[PDB]
Amino acid sequence: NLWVTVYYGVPVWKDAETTLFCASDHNVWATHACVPTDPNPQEIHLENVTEEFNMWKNNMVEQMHTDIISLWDQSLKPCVKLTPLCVTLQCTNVTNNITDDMRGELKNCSFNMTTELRDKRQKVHALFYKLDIVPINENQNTSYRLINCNTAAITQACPKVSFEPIPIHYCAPAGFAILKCKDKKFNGTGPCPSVSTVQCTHGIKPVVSTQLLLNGSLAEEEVMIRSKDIRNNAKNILVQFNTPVQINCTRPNNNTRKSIRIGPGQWFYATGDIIGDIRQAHCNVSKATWNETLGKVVKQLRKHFGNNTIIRFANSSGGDLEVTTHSFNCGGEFFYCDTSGLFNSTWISNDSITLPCRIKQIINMWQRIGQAMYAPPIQGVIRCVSNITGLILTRDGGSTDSTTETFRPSGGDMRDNWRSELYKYKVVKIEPLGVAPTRCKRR
Amino acid sequence: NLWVTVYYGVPVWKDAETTLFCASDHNVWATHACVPTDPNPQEIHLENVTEEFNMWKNNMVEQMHTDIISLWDQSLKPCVKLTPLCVTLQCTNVTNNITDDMRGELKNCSFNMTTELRDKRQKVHALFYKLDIVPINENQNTSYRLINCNTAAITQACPKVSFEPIPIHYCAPAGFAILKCKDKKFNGTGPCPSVSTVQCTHGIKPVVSTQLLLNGSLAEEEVMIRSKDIRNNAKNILVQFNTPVQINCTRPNNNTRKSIRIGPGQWFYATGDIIGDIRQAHCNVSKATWNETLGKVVKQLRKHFGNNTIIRFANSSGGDLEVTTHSFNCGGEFFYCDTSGLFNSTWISNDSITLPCRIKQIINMWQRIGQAMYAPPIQGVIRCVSNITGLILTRDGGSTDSTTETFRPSGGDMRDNWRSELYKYKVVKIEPLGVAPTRCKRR
Amino acid sequence: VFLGFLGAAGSTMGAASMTLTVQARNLLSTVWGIKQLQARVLAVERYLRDQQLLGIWGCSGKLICCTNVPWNSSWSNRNLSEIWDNMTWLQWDKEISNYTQIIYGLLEESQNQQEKNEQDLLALD
Amino acid sequence: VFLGFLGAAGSTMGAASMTLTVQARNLLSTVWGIKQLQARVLAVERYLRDQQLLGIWGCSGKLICCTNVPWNSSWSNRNLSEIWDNMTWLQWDKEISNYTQIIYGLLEESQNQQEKNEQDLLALD
Amino acid sequence: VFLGFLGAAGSTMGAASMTLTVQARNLLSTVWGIKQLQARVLAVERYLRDQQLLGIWGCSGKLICCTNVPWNSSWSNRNLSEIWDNMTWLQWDKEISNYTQIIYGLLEESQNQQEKNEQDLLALD
Amino acid sequence: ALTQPPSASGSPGQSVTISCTGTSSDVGGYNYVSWYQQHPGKAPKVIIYEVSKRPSGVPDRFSGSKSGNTASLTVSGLQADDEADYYCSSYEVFGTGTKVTVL
Ligand SMILES: *[C@@H]1O[C@H](CO)[C@@H](O[C@@H]2O[C@H](CO)[C@@H](O[C@@H]3O[C@H](CO)[C@@H](O)[C@H](O[C@H]4O[C@H](CO)[C@@H](O)[C@H](O)[C@@H]4O)[C@@H]3O)[C@H](O)[C@H]2NC(C)=O)[C@H](O)[C@H]1NC(C)=O
Ligand SMILES: *[C@@H]1O[C@H](CO)[C@@H](O[C@@H]2O[C@H](CO)[C@@H](O[C@@H]3O[C@H](CO)[C@@H](O)[C@H](O[C@H]4O[C@H](CO)[C@@H](O)[C@H](O)[C@@H]4O)[C@@H]3O)[C@H](O)[C@H]2NC(C)=O)[C@H](O)[C@H]1NC(C)=O
Ligand SMILES: *[C@@H]1O[C@H](CO)[C@@H](O[C@@H]2O[C@H](CO)[C@@H](O)[C@H](O)[C@H]2NC(C)=O)[C@H](O)[C@H]1NC(C)=O
Ligand SMILES: *[C@@H]1O[C@H](CO)[C@@H](O[C@@H]2O[C@H](CO)[C@@H](O)[C@H](O)[C@H]2NC(C)=O)[C@H](O)[C@H]1NC(C)=O
Ligand SMILES: *[C@@H]1O[C@H](CO)[C@@H](O)[C@H](O)[C@H]1NC(C)=O
Ligand SMILES: *[C@@H]1O[C@H](CO)[C@@H](O)[C@H](O)[C@H]1NC(C)=O
Ligand SMILES: *[C@@H]1O[C@H](CO)[C@@H](O)[C@H](O)[C@H]1NC(C)=O
Ligand SMILES: *[C@@H]1O[C@H](CO)[C@@H](O)[C@H](O)[C@H]1NC(C)=O
Ligand SMILES: *[C@@H]1O[C@H](CO)[C@@H](O)[C@H](O)[C@H]1NC(C)=O
Ligand SMILES: *[C@@H]1O[C@H](CO)[C@@H](O)[C@H](O)[C@H]1NC(C)=O
Ligand SMILES: *[C@@H]1O[C@H](CO)[C@@H](O)[C@H](O)[C@H]1NC(C)=O
Ligand SMILES: *[C@@H]1O[C@H](CO)[C@@H](O)[C@H](O)[C@H]1NC(C)=O
Ligand SMILES: *[C@@H]1O[C@H](CO)[C@@H](O)[C@H](O)[C@H]1NC(C)=O
Ligand SMILES: *[C@@H]1O[C@H](CO)[C@@H](O)[C@H](O)[C@H]1NC(C)=O
Ligand SMILES: *[C@@H]1O[C@H](CO)[C@@H](O)[C@H](O)[C@H]1NC(C)=O
Ligand SMILES: *[C@@H]1O[C@H](CO)[C@@H](O)[C@H](O)[C@H]1NC(C)=O
Ligand SMILES: *[C@@H]1O[C@H](CO)[C@@H](O)[C@H](O)[C@H]1NC(C)=O
Ligand SMILES: *[C@@H]1O[C@H](CO)[C@@H](O)[C@H](O)[C@H]1NC(C)=O
Ligand SMILES: *[C@@H]1O[C@H](CO)[C@@H](O)[C@H](O)[C@H]1NC(C)=O
Ligand SMILES: *[C@@H]1O[C@H](CO)[C@@H](O)[C@H](O)[C@H]1NC(C)=O
Ligand SMILES: *[C@@H]1O[C@H](CO)[C@@H](O)[C@H](O)[C@H]1NC(C)=O
Ligand SMILES: *[C@@H]1O[C@H](CO)[C@@H](O)[C@H](O)[C@H]1NC(C)=O
Ligand SMILES: *[C@@H]1O[C@H](CO)[C@@H](O)[C@H](O)[C@H]1NC(C)=O
Ligand SMILES: *[C@@H]1O[C@H](CO)[C@@H](O)[C@H](O)[C@H]1NC(C)=O
Ligand SMILES: *[C@@H]1O[C@H](CO)[C@@H](O)[C@H](O)[C@H]1NC(C)=O
Ligand SMILES: *[C@@H]1O[C@H](CO)[C@@H](O)[C@H](O)[C@H]1NC(C)=O
Ligand SMILES: *[C@@H]1O[C@H](CO)[C@@H](O)[C@H](O)[C@H]1NC(C)=O
Ligand SMILES: *[C@@H]1O[C@H](CO)[C@@H](O)[C@H](O)[C@H]1NC(C)=O
Ligand SMILES: *[C@@H]1O[C@H](CO)[C@@H](O)[C@H](O)[C@H]1NC(C)=O
Ligand SMILES: *[C@@H]1O[C@H](CO)[C@@H](O)[C@H](O)[C@H]1NC(C)=O
Ligand SMILES: *[C@@H]1O[C@H](CO)[C@@H](O)[C@H](O)[C@H]1NC(C)=O
Ligand SMILES: *[C@@H]1O[C@H](CO)[C@@H](O)[C@H](O)[C@H]1NC(C)=O
Ligand SMILES: *[C@@H]1O[C@H](CO)[C@@H](O)[C@H](O)[C@H]1NC(C)=O
Ligand SMILES: *[C@@H]1O[C@H](CO)[C@@H](O)[C@H](O)[C@H]1NC(C)=O
Ligand SMILES: *[C@@H]1O[C@H](CO)[C@@H](O)[C@H](O)[C@H]1NC(C)=O
Ligand SMILES: *[C@@H]1O[C@H](CO)[C@@H](O)[C@H](O)[C@H]1NC(C)=O
Repeated sequence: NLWVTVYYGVPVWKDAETTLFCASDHNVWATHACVPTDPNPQEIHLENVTEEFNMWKNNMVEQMHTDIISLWDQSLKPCVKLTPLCVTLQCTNVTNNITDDMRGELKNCSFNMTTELRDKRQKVHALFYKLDIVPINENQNTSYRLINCNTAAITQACPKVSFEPIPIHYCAPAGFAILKCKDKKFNGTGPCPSVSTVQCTHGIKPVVSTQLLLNGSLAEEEVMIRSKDIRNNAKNILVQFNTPVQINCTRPNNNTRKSIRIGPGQWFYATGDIIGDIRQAHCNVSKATWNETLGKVVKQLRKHFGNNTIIRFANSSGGDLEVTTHSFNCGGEFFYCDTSGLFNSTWISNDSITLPCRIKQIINMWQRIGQAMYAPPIQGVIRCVSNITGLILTRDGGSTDSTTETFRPSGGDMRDNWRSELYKYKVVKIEPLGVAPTRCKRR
Repeated sequence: NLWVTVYYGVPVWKDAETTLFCASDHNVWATHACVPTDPNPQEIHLENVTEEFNMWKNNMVEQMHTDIISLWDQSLKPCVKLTPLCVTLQCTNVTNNITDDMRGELKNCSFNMTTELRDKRQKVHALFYKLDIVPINENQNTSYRLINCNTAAITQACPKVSFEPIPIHYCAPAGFAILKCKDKKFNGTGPCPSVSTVQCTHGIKPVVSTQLLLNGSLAEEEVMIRSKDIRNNAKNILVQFNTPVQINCTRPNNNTRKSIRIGPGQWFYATGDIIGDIRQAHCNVSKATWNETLGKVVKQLRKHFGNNTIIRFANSSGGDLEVTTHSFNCGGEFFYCDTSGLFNSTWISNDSITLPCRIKQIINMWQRIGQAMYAPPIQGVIRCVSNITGLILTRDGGSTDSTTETFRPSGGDMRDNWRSELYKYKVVKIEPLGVAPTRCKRR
Repeated sequence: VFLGFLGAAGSTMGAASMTLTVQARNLLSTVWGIKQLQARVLAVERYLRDQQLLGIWGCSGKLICCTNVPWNSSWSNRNLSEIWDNMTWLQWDKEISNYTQIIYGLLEESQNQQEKNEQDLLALD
Repeated sequence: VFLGFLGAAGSTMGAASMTLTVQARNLLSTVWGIKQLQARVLAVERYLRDQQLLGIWGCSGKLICCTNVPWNSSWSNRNLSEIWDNMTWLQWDKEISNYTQIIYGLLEESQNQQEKNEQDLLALD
Repeated sequence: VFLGFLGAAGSTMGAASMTLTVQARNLLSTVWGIKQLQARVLAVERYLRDQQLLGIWGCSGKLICCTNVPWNSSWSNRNLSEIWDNMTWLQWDKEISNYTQIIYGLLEESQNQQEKNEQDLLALD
Repeated sequence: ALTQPPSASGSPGQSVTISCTGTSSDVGGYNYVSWYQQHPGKAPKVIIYEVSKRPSGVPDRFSGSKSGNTASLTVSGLQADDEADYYCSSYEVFGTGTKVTVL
């Protein structure tokens, strides 16, 4: 009656994990190696298809994490190494007019540096931040060392390599496809009844930050609360805003870049001095916009924790500076901003905010071992305007009051940041070969 | 009436750019990585085929340029670095019997060098050329430094890697073909009515030189004048000879190689001393052969500039030493020869020449940044016999006398040298699939 | 080429069997210059393996291929209207994942090699 | 293998259609150990793509393949003697570059998929 | 897949010709991430070259293919019983290594291209 | 060697035409003839390149052609920001210069 008929080109797929390649329109993320993008990339809507999606088991996040770390190492490899800088520093307090906010944050350190000739040395002086300098001994000898000299080698970032995130697209190789959930109220996990296939993901900027998601995607209609297990306080809550909150971060000090020849063709870039006054770096956010955004976040959290539960926001309970502050890179400078005024509110069911920011010039990105980076100073004054598009929050566990929930900023694992952009994308492999009964028999 | 018939294997091609691989029969150009060549390589003449050729848009020249630079860097990577040599040198004039030609070109410099033990130093002395040594200060302190110490790190070339150019062949991958113009009066650009297909190019020696093309291919019948735009004085004129001019270059000094241990397993090779007298390196060319060759070049230039225009040859008007002199590598030594006597003549339409040569031991090949090479001395006396097979000339623009044209040597961009060998080769891609009308219909 | 890819993924198997060329044409195309190359190589192998299957079966060069393997009701008792008119290929592949290798073995072993040997013997009559 | 390659490039299309195997056999074969490998991989993909075209058409395994697509005089009004006896393949490819993708679409869409479906329906009579 | 591979290497050619799919399925799949990749690429090229041979002959998609080339007693005077019943494929390949390229040329040149041209001319009657 | 009129004149709304005449023969050397506009006080800017091509961002008003030895620009749509010095160039030669006066 019925006979096996073989079909090739069947629109069937399986869950898969593969190596997705790159498409992009002197950069950290290479960009030359990454394939050029194609205009008007095709998007095809799959009608009558419901596909399960898990953001919390998406291998695109792990691949992006590995790729960004590897690209960072590759960018750092050919740049000037600053191993000679591990010498005794003689540091005094800056003698210019310094605001109380900054009195003791910046030190003027003198040291004996090498030159292009191995038999000569030079006496030089550089300005260093207090979060990069360690007292050599407890006694008041005024002799100090760089923070990394005991644990890690330090490499200077190439001044010609910009730290501005640029959008990148992750593309499937032939035989694989990227499925995009188009549901606008998608909680991250579960069936998606509105699916499309794409050649590549949208333009994702690999912005590195903690506690606030910057320059990301916005929720289409409502604030989205996504968590792998909302009952598990060990997992982070990703909040995606439906409206951005504008944050204006500045390093007010006018800055100079002093070039010191430390080898035959190696230059070290020191801060040198500040023209004009010395003022603390800081970020401004609108008070009303932030307050309405927090009201919306609370409204969405009550859908998981109860209509009558008190929602409290408080500052980070602990961790390193990268996770107790809002850390980010803008303008080439690394800011560590105190968000204690962003999360300082109790919400019962019934102007601008200025965040002080500290600067470091010695950065250990991620948590690698034995490798640090010196950030060269940027000349001039840095002014930065960014969109806050989401939060990474942790719920306080072990509560002794069941009528109140407390949420604190978290971060430090960038897979939670890049999972906030890749949450809607899934990689599948195509199974074009299939069999089915028909009435056709081979002669 | 007529039906579409599909043919596979159609002898049709398109212009293409691909990565051509290598074929060759302790070398700078690797040679081990390069595939071994095949005896009696097939050459097929394409009859009734006229193919357009452009030498001035040939991607084989750009690929060869990139490949030679990359091979040079790869050869230099595992060799001894001479960064410790950037120390103060105490240099005096050589005390042997020195000819007036060489009085002050060679200096005897003493310095404190490192040893295999980090707590010991040695007092050593080496002979250095004047074109490699810079006064540290304007005052007569007799303290000098190597020329590169301020701008670039220096690496010693491995003494076991010969600098003799060997022929290499560029071969197309499958699906691509190399077309060779066999016209013997081909001006470089335009249709070629005599075409062949080859597996690989002929044996091309990547000889690095300026102003004179050495050990190249000869024109079959007449001297060939090739220029991208003969009316554009910003473009170089490549002259291909139909007869070679023999040039005999020598470094008369007998030389020794002194080995100094600078690290646990690192050796630095110094000149040390000269046995016998000290005489200037130089090149000899036959006066009559050069004069007839220039007569032929003038005869060919008049075909572009007029039968009654005066053709004048004069020395280089400016640039660095690599382009104001005839630079070349022979015997392992780098010669910079003064060609002011080769191009010193006015030609109206109506013995030997000795070119002094200077030597450098510190070479910056091409124009890379932050990388120089020390050339170790070659023991003995270097005697070199080469064929001059062409010229790179530039026409003087802005002339105020329209009855005379002035040509000067140029060079420094090696793509003009390797374009003098690849001018007759083109890379195409095969399009084996095609459609045509026939009377055959599918049943 | 990409346009229309997987568009009939949610369509019925009959409707989705008229777009086989759209999926077929989308199967074929510094450590990042190696990994991407590996991906390209991987795609080729997958394509060749599927083509190899089609060649060990009597299906080389075809997108729709009829065979001499009888359908077994153990594999599926559904009618033709409940497979081609009221069902998608993803649902069918989920049910028949369990039986795929039995059908593949029957396709490989009995029918094609016995047919090929019978043509070898008919051609010498 | 190389011997005779592209020899009929300047020959007439009729004369040059008897050497198709010579071109067909020449399509298939330290950063320099990667780039060359990439070139090898590239060649494979090109070959497979052309073979894929021949498979989506009813031309798998053939160097000369007859089809059911009528020729259109808009594509070319030249006689057969002015194509096969008085013309080369390079000239023909230069003229018909403009129309290649229309012919390819007609080859792909109407004729092969309708023929394949008609064989699917004749085989069940 | 591997199971049974080369098992009939010591069997007679007749007995060993019924296991062709077992060998056919086993032909297709930090410098060590490049060299292994090269090996994978190498395998593909070898497979494609053999498939290309089968395509230039009239044998595309077949494991047993009958042709129009007459056997020459110069190549081998042995009977059929002394080849298929009393002989292995390794012994046969050792004897006929000497003549393989003549048979391959006859397969490539006369029979397939003349047959293909004759089908090109029969199809227009 | 590229003579040009000493001055040209137009009225707002109409068009002007500047001519460049070359002493040398044709000899196919006039393929690359560019034009420059030098607003008094600044550095010249390029209005036409290769006889009748326009740099991106240059208004369609400026348009030149060629005839044998001669080669001309046509400023069609003369405004009041056209009081500059217009120079014809063939490689290194520059024109003699035409001062276009607006009326
Ligand atoms: C979120 O997105 C916003 C908008 O894209 C982004 O702010 C932008 O940052 C870039 C880089 O910091 C700014 O561009 C710079 O602007 C200054 C202004 O003077 C220029 O001097 C800079 O050029 C110098 O530096 C470059 C290297 O950084 C060199 O290549 C160049 O030659 C110069 O030396 C550079 O153009 C841009 O202006 C802002 N945009 C706004 C609207 O403020 C923000 O950083 C993103 N946020 C995060 C956290 O990444
Ligand atoms: C143009 O072509 C000519 C002809 O090929 C070429 O001249 C040749 O150069 C090579 C290399 O300089 C010469 O070979 C050398 O000859 C000396 C003679 O004593 C030998 O000592 C050399 O061997 C030593 O050095 C080698 C490394 O260079 C070591 O491997 C070896 O163990 C020895 O230490 C070496 O054989 C050759 O003799 C000349 N030929 C002639 C005819 O003069 C010329 O250089 C080319 N021109 C250019 C500009 O490249
Ligand atoms: C940091 O300290 C250095 C000295 O270690 C200061 O440099 C001196 O500044 C005075 C200012 O009057 C000059 O007169 C001296 O000539 C400078 N000395 C040298 C060696 O350059 C420097 O100004 C200090 N900078 C800051 C910001 O406090
Ligand atoms: C270069 O200078 C060194 C000394 O700096 C010379 O070496 C000395 O040469 C004299 C020659 O009579 C010897 O007596 C000494 O013993 C040598 N001294 C050392 C430390 O070796 C060297 O000869 C000079 N060379 C040239 C070419 O001028
Ligand atoms: C210098 O600054 C430090 C802050 O690090 C402060 O404690 C100290 O008292 C200051 N010393 C002076 C002004 O002598
Ligand atoms: C630099 O070296 C000198 C000796 O040469 C020493 O007296 C001085 O204290 C050193 N400077 C610093 C800042 O350590
Ligand atoms: C998403 O909904 C699923 C059930 O469909 C549930 O397991 C998961 O916790 C939800 N996530 C959130 C953040 O509510
Ligand atoms: C910073 O100082 C430099 C000194 O030359 C000055 O030109 C520049 O305008 C200053 N920048 C700011 C933002 O004050
Ligand atoms: C932030 O707000 C304060 C409020 O006093 C204002 O003075 C300051 O200029 C603002 N900073 C920026 C960068 O807009
Ligand atoms: C941030 O700067 C923009 C201008 O760039 C301004 O309109 C906005 O009000 C500022 N926001 C805050 C919170 O100060
Ligand atoms: C913040 O918004 C809430 C709405 O829930 C409102 O009660 C409160 O007054 C607002 N506060 C400010 C400072 O705007
Ligand atoms: C959080 O705020 C408290 C005051 O409520 C303060 O003592 C603590 O240091 C702050 N923590 C951080 C990480 O800023
Ligand atoms: C936090 O809020 C309290 C009032 O509840 C206020 O006194 C305090 O200044 C705030 N802290 C910060 C760091 O903004
Ligand atoms: C912030 O968001 C608005 C609205 O989505 C957008 O127009 C703007 O470009 C965004 N800003 C940045 C810096 O990405
Ligand atoms: C040494 O040689 C230099 C040439 O560099 C010359 O000018 C100088 O007079 C010489 N000095 C002597 C012989 O004292
Ligand atoms: C070598 O070092 C000694 C001190 O150990 C010094 O006196 C001498 O001048 C140095 N020599 C040179 C050539 O610089
Ligand atoms: C070659 O001839 C072409 C015209 O066919 C011409 O454009 C080109 O300038 C000529 N080259 C030389 C050097 O005469
Ligand atoms: C150079 O000197 C050495 C010293 O041993 C001698 O053997 C050699 O023959 C000399 N060479 C020449 C070319 O004079
Ligand atoms: C070059 O010519 C001169 C002429 O005096 C001669 O002495 C010298 O030996 C020649 N050099 C060579 C290398 O043949
Ligand atoms: C160059 O040397 C050869 C022998 O190698 C000799 O025959 C020839 O005459 C020399 N040429 C010149 C120009 O001295
Ligand atoms: C060079 O050759 C020309 C031929 O044009 C001749 O006039 C001249 O006398 C020759 N000169 C020498 C030195 O041989
Ligand atoms: C060229 O020759 C002139 C003499 O005519 C001389 O002054 C000039 O220095 C020479 N230039 C070069 C680069 O040899
Ligand atoms: C150049 O030629 C002139 C004669 O015109 C002669 O005096 C002079 O010596 C020559 N120069 C060179 C460097 O050969
Ligand atoms: C120079 O040219 C002649 C004739 O072409 C040739 O025999 C000889 O080998 C060439 N010499 C070199 C060193 O290449
Ligand atoms: C989806 O199903 C509807 C019926 O519910 C049908 O009309 C439509 O064509 C289907 N879509 C596709 C792409 O087959
Ligand atoms: C169908 O499958 C069963 C096992 O599931 C088997 O026993 C039976 O023989 C099969 N029927 C046919 C007709 O092949
Ligand atoms: C076959 O068709 C009938 C029609 O009434 C339907 O109800 C039944 O479910 C189908 N049977 C199977 C086994 O799919
Ligand atoms: C095949 O078995 C699996 C469990 O091993 C089951 O999920 C699947 O549905 C079975 N096949 C059918 C047709 O039910
Ligand atoms: C080239 O054309 C001639 C006629 O002009 C013809 O005889 C010859 O066979 C053709 N060559 C080829 C290779 O077809
Ligand atoms: C031929 O092509 C034209 C467009 O160029 C089209 O309108 C016409 O219908 C075509 N004819 C046939 C018979 O397909
Ligand atoms: C067809 O053949 C005739 C024979 O006279 C020829 O003149 C004509 O050009 C050809 N027509 C076309 C359209 O090729
Ligand atoms: C196709 O169009 C191009 C211009 O777009 C033209 O060169 C070509 O010759 C056209 N086709 C025909 C048959 O003329
Ligand atoms: C090996 O040979 C024996 C006879 O000697 C035969 O029975 C047996 O089947 C053969 N083995 C294989 C694997 O064919
Ligand atoms: C068989 O081969 C011989 C050469 O070994 C040849 O001469 C003979 O013609 C061939 N016979 C046939 C029938 O092809
Ligand atoms: C053919 O078969 C006979 C049967 O007796 C056998 O003896 C003979 O050796 C065989 N001949 C050949 C040539 O294999
Ligand atoms: C083919 O020739 C080789 C020697 O070249 C020989 O070993 C082989 O056995 C020959 N063929 C036959 C059938 O004997």
